[PDB]
Amino acid sequence: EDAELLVTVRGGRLRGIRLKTPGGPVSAFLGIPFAEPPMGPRRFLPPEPKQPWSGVVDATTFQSVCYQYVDTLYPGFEGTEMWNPNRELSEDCLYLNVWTPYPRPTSPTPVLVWIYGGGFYSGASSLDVYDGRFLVQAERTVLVSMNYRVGAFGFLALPGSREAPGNVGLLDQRLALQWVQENVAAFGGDPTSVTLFGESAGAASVGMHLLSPPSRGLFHRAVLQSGAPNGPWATVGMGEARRRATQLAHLVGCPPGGTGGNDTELVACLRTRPAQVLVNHEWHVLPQESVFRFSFVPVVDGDFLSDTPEALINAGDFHGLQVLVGVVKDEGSYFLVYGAPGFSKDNESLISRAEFLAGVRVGVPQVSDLAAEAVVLHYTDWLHPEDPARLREALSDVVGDHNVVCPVAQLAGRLAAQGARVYAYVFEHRASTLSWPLWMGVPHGYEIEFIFGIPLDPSRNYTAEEKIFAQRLMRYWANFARTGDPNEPRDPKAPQWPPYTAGAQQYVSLDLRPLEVRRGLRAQACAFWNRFLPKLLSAT
Amino acid sequence: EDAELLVTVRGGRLRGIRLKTPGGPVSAFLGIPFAEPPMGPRRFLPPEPKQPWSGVVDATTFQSVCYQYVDTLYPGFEGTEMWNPNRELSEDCLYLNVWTPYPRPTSPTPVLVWIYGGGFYSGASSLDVYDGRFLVQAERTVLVSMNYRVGAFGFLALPGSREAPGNVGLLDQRLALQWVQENVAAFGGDPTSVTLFGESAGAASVGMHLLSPPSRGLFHRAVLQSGAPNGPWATVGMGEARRRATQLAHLVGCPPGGTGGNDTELVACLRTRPAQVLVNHEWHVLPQESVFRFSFVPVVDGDFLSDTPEALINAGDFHGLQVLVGVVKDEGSYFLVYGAPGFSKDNESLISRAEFLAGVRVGVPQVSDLAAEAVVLHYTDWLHPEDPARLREALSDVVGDHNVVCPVAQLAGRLAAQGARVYAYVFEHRASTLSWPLWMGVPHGYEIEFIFGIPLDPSRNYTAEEKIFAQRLMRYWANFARTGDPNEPRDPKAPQWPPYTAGAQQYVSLDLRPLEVRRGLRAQACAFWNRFLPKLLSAT
Repeated sequence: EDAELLVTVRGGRLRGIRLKTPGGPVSAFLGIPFAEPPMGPRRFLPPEPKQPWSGVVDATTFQSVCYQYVDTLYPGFEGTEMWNPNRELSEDCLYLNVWTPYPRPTSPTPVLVWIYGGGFYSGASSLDVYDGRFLVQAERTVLVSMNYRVGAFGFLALPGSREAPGNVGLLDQRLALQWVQENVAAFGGDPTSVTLFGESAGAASVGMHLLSPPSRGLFHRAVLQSGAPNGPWATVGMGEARRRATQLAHLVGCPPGGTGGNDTELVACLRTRPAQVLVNHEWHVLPQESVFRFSFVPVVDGDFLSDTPEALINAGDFHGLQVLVGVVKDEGSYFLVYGAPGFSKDNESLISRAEFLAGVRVGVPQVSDLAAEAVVLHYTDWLHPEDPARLREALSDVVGDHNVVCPVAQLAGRLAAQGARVYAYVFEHRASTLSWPLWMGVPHGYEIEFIFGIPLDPSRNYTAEEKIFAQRLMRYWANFARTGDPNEPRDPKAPQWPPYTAGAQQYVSLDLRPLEVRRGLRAQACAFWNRFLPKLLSAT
Repeated sequence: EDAELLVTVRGGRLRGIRLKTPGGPVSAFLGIPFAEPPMGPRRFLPPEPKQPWSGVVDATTFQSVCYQYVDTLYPGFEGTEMWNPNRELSEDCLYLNVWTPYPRPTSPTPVLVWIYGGGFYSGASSLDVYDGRFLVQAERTVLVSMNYRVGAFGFLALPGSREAPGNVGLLDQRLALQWVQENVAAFGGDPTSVTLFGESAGAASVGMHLLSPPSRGLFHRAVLQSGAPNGPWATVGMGEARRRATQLAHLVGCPPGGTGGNDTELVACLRTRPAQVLVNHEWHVLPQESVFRFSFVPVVDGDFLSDTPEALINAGDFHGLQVLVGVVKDEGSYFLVYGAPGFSKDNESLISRAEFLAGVRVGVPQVSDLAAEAVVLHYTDWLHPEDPARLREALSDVVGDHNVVCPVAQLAGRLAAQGARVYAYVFEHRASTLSWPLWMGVPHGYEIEFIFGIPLDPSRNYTAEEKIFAQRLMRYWANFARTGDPNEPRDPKAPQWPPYTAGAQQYVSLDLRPLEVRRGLRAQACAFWNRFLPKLLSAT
């Protein structure tokens, strides 16, 4: 009997499971409840801590996935199914997971805390590409990942009201961070050295935790992969969130024909509906045809976010903070097959000029016709204004710069110029096993498999060079978690990773080749989005 | 006495002069009167043809320069004084010059007609850099150049009135073209093969002759060097021309307070003032501080130009017309010394960003603050937004693209797409004897000395390679005058000069190296000026 799989936390006792890697075993505790199940009258409410339990809670498998929309555009396609839920759906989903090395560390070890992405409408900590066994084995750190409510269950907001305040999905993450402070020591983890890291909407979530005072004291470092809280998709206005919540209520029959519709009666009717019924009308709430836009996202209300993200990033002091940020080479290509005209994952997507001009209105929704003309001016090769391949890459740049690269570059510069030590990267390796078409390049989200060391899985067809590459990245991420610096402390031989400053703006390319230093995170294109376009929309 | 220096034209007999070149003599007839002297009651009026004369008019020296402002900002400086008048000033200045080879051609020979530039406020056919002896000797063509009224005497306009209709300086050029049609055969020239060519305001003039029906039948080909009729400086509206004419009248005491009033009393008062008094107030009528803006330019009256140059270029059939067009490498650097803050010809002009932002308002006058922001966005390197050297070259590009390169590229593409055969160039050689500072590169107007073969002058200190380079350019310009094609009619050894098309946008670089084909006349920058900025100004 291995006594390392039994651990006591503040709520009770747990039984973990041993997971095998080619380099040795790892102890895992999957499905630890950290909150009371937010069901019935608890729907749309902030989480409450899980009351203590008797006996031994089994923590050998992942728990249920939070209720969410399931992508069915390409049945059986690995590129989409890998993000779909792999456990049954349930509102009883507030469970976290802890990986710890074997043998358990005797000295306190820095903690990595993963927040999955998924546009705040989908995602789960149980996905195969978030398997923390290879990161924990190779770098002997403690990895924690949690589930948080997505969609309407996590971000439906009737602002100012008490029954649907909004941002409860972000509060689920905060409660999981408080849980790590109180219990990660029992697994050998250092609660004075926890490093948040997430991708897409998870990276946005990590950003909102920097900008929220009650969350800032629960972590010490931050990693933002292909996402930022200031993105045009990561937050929504007060009145718009109320319109979307009311529109979802109408689509499911709330309020009933004849009764009033104040905030109390609306949520009460919403709580009587089956969870799947709410999911089935989530996308019928967005105001127009678009890509990279999601129905229920964090709302700027004055509570969790005292002001807009952009305002708090500008007026914030970030001394004593180290941040690692980055993007993939082709941030926008993944989203074009989800609404842009002429695009298909099963052909070359050689769009026409008319389709490019229409796609700009889909990729940049809710802007004046003059604002669209400015986007077309900046993203057109006027020597080849009709070349389909160049137009395909241009619209991908339009969506990627507008939604990811430029919001991230703005955040990285403001952080470095106001106290924080920032490191920036651009992930440029396309996995040899990638199932998306070749023209998509390195799409949004396909650096995660290499961060988590998935190529080490012997049941996969990764190349030997990708195995070495995955170990390089895991050392980078673990070094930043330990020391706040991705560079090797005992090594001037390896190529060095310079910090990112507001002036020099240095970043490194992450690929099979050694580290290469570059300057400018798409500086020319991001000046249009971050500096000029707001001045244009003000004069409308 | 040489029988070749005696020539009879329709108005009377002339006596020419023999000019020496290192390769042989040339017959020149300098100072032929082609119009009645526009003095007294004829000031501001269209020219009348020169009445026939008895006896032999002496045509052995250049005649008087038309009244114009004299640049004095750098006394003794060769760079500025080479454009200043080199004959005495007089309103009696409507004279032309004819160069012809020795011996006089027995078969009709193609004719080149030069129109000097100078912002429609200065210039003269007698300048040393317009000496046609080397071009006529090397290529055995006939060269004609005329004087036309500049400043208020050529372009003061009270539109609609009979006393000052405007554009009389352009009519001066047209009358000289009618003279060439009627008399160039007496010098051995072919009136069916007349090729206009001019620089700056001369190139703009050549463009306005393409767009004026009464002038189109007087020539067959056109060359536009660093200028176009659609430039922001080449024309003014009727209301603005009336305001400038009235302010000039006020500055010289017209009308005498208090008499008024209408156009007849105003022009009559203007005719009584000495010509120098009018010249001394020419610059004090410009609406704001600026560079590359001139007080009295061609007006869009409705007579000479039935519509704006831009409208006529778009709605024009140019089939059966060959056009040579081009610019110099640094079109804007010359003008920054004349008003842009922080600039001086006697230092490095390493301006600050504050000076760059202010200089944008001088280089792009009369635009909204939002328009200036768009200019700053396009012309700032956001990796080095404050580097003085990059800012200096950026503002030069702002002035050059806005005033020359983009107006020329707009005209060239619409000409080729509407029937005209077009050839484009970019002059990239800086003369070894250039007196302007190094940071100016190849400034506005410093390809002229190579077109006219000035390096062949033994009294100058040009290099041996510049002499060969000058002969190459003279063959290019003459081949286009003879055949409409700058390429050698048979020689395949020399690299080919492809026509400029609206799609391929091919041009060649003219320098000491052989011809190099390139694509796009600053395509990205000119899409901002020609496509986006007009749409920005409609929505103020």
